[PDB]
Amino acid sequence: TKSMAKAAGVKSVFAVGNTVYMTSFGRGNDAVLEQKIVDTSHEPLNIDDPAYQLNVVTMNGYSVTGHRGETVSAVTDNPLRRFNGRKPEQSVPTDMLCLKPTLEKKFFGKEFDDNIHIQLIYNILDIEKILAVYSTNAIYALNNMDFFMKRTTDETFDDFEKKKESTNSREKADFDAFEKFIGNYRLAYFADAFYVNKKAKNVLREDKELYSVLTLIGKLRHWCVHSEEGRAEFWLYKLDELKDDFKNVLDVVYNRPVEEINNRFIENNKVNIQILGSVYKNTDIAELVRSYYEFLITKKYKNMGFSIKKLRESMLEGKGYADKEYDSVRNKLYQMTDFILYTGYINEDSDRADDLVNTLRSSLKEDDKTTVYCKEADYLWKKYRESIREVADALDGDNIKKLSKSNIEIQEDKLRKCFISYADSVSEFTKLIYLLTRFLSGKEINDLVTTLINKFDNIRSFLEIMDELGLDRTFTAEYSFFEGSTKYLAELVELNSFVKSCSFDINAKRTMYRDALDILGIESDKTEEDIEKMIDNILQIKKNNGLRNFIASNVIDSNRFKYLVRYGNPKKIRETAKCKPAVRFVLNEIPDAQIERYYEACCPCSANKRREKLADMIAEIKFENFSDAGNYQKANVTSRTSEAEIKRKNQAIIRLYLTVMYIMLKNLVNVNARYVIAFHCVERDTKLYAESGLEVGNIEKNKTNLTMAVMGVKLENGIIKTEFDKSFAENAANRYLRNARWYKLILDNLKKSERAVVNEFRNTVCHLNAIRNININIKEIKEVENYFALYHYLIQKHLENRFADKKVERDTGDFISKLEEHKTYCKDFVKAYCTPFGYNLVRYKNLTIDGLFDKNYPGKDDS
RNA sequence: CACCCGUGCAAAAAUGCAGGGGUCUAAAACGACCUGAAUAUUUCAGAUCAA
Ligand SMILES: [Mg+2]
Repeated sequence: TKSMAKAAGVKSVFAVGNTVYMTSFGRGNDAVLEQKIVDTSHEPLNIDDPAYQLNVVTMNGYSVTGHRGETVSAVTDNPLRRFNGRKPEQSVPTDMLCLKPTLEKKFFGKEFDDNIHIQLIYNILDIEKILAVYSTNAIYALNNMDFFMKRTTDETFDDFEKKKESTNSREKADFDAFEKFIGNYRLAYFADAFYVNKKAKNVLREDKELYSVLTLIGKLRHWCVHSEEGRAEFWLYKLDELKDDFKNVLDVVYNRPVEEINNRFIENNKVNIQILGSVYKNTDIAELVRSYYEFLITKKYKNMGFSIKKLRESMLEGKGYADKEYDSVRNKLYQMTDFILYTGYINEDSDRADDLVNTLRSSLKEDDKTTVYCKEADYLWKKYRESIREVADALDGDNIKKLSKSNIEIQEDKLRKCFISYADSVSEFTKLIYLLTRFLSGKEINDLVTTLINKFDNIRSFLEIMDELGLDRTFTAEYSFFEGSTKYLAELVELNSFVKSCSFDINAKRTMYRDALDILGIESDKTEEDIEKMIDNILQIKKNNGLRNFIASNVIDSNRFKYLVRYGNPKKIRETAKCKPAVRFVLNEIPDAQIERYYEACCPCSANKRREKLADMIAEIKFENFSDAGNYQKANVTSRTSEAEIKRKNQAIIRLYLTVMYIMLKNLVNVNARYVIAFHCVERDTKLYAESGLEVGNIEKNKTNLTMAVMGVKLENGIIKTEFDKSFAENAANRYLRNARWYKLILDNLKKSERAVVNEFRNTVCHLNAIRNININIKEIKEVENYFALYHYLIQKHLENRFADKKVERDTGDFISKLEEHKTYCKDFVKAYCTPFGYNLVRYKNLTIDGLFDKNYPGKDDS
């Protein structure tokens, strides 16, 4: 399944002039040089400790055999022969868009006869892609509830507040909209950016810097998503030119987590440090703290080259720590067991690790990789056994009371040089994305930073290569941001420590308790006068608050609820849970082992029988079922009573209602996140082809103005009077549409599109108006087979409700008509408005055709 | 079981075999991370969360 070349230690194969070079795997993403090649003449490089020897060489292929771990012998192809097999016969390749020179011409100053510079640039374009996604999901959480879109840094608050007294209609409404923003309750969900702790309490920031926050991410969107022809295209890459109003707020928010961690570190982590001093009698306590700091905070147990937990999961599988006795003590155990291994492999077992890394690289099946983890595990279990049970028997409740109530004094002399830098040292770029992440979910943060560290590390490893070979590495004066890529990399690794750890929660307000019951269900006949009394009994205007805690612990403190209110609007959500099919599609994707865990709690005999009873249990759910919570809140969930058995029964139902509906809204906005990428790349590629001598035109009026110019076709009077021919395909403007089949099919689809529906298709995906109004659009559908179908029903029904009183054509009305007969998405209508990116073909196919969309749920092509 | 490319065979414009691709997609290898229903600087529960 996996490539034999990269198991033998081959990393890449570069082309320079007539010469050909070759690389190999080093430390992580470091690049080690190996044999160069000139027409069957190979000079070896790195004579000391080579990874693989090439045994046979020729013009069209390079054989190899590896020296590390599992010996693998493989084959490798020549770049210079690419596109030259059966037809000058040796020349550098070019990208499938035929756009290599203009990119080299822009970042760097000149064209090169290499392929090393272009592998670099396609990683720079991949961070603007990922930055173009999450900046859009951020603004939507603010915009959900024109102001946000036209927004820049040259308008400081002293200049913006002048528009209060303005006589103009726009400037007056622009400011009056700002006051309507800060005068909203929903900012409590964004407390990390909008609140500060200061008798003492937690309140909003000064009104000056709230503007500075949203102004700063508001241009991030308008920059990433657009081309920005002018001198503002270098905004993100020139952040040292900002006003002082923006730099200061970044420092204020970047320094509040570190001061929560490293101000007092010994006292809140006082338990684990004591429980370790017991096993490592011989070690000096001061350096142990240094290790436990850089283990826990900096996560240096996640850059080792292998996975510590997969070893952990295999060694203590059936050793008796999976009981319910070890539930609260569990994370205390895994934090330490992962440390005992980390200090093992760092100092004494360093050689046993390098063997593991060079083994997993040279593994061609997953059954091999899974075995070696289980091989090394039994060695670890017989070695680290008494130290483990010496930990578990120390975590027995009462012992933690004594260890938390105890006096200790330890020198921070060693530790204070491993601390995290404050905001005064790090750059504005790393501080910017931190601010951004505080408008996002959990799984979205990791995908952002984890993607960026790889793309900078990949950018690094090419720059050192081109130093070793004597090439022009100097960026142009405007893209000098990347010459310090070694710096911005490490800043992001520090950021991956505490971006996910610290979250500052607010004491719940009244309005949250209304959103908590609206999402959960309110009876029909109840009026506005009555619901404000329902919570008046919750908040007790003797005082019993057992119900206030139920609605705060099981609902508000859930990471699920914190997501649904950001991207949703809670009353739209309960109205959406009345779609039994979609709700049932989310249940039958869950394993039956989870279902039998939920069911046995919520019931007091097959899978699909249980799965129906959980559906209709969701469709009937109300706050009034939980108004009796004052009686059983105080009960402990683990005891054996009636209140406890009732309590967990009432808990899991909420945990199921929210968990199910977290998944639906998550997959749909992630599916939405792949089309914003597509319209980014359309305005990206348009300026590039236009610079290459081609003539496209304007695109904000017609999004199909590019892919026609790629073909060489046009419309004369609103439509295409040109027919199919092969002179166009062979004479296309990129390597994709040189083929005559997909040239033809896109032309067929493209002649039945229209200009108006496409320009609306952008404003529906880039603004997320499709799931902003989800219940209106998802009223009735027969079935749900995948999240691709569902999203493509909504965005079609959003266009029916938009094009209901307007002019349309025969092709559009025939598609909308097939949307009413069959209550689902018209497959031939997906690929009409999804035409504007046909100049890229494998993108067009993956987004228009199920089975090719998601790499985890594969299918079949159309043919 | 998607796209492109090199090779060997049968061909005569395209098909079988065996492989490669960071320069093809959300998408190179280990790893991190996601799919995922499974939060982590803090043992749990309870209590403390709008006047
Ligand atoms: Mg790529």
